[PDB]
Amino acid sequence: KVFGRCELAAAMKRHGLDNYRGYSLGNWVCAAKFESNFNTQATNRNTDGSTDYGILQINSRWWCNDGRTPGSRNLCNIPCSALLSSDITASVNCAKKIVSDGNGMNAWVAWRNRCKGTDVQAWIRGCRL
Ligand SMILES: [Cl-]
Ligand SMILES: [Cl-]
Ligand SMILES: [Cl-]
Ligand SMILES: [Cl-]
Ligand SMILES: [Cl-]
Ligand SMILES: [Cl-]
Ligand SMILES: [Cl-]
Ligand code: NA
Repeated sequence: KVFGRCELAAAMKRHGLDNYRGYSLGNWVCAAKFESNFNTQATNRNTDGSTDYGILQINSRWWCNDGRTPGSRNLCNIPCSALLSSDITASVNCAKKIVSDGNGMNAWVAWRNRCKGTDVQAWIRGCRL
């Protein structure tokens, strides 16, 4: 599924991400824009053989099981395929564990490089939330 901007903001609020760990909804929408372009089915292979999955590009090195990332963990206790669903529940639940892990949203390098410090409220501007 490819979300629209306000459609995703709404879905993220419905699943409890707005102001989770103090990160406003525009932070989460901005991270999703630059990680996946709002596409739930996005996959990207990393140099090290891990893969990033879904709207928030969650990495198989730590968070999900894809059966092909040697020496990796599955701390969200989910198959990485669950992170590709039209329903963002699995991605949100897992993202809550990642953002609680100690470095906040810096875990998302695209959020650090493209969203952190910017006017992230623009991402929810005009949305009926
Ligand atoms: Cl957009
Ligand atoms: Cl915001
Ligand atoms: Cl594996
Ligand atoms: Cl594990
Ligand atoms: Cl699995
Ligand atoms: Cl959803
Ligand atoms: Cl923080
Ligand atoms: Na893994």
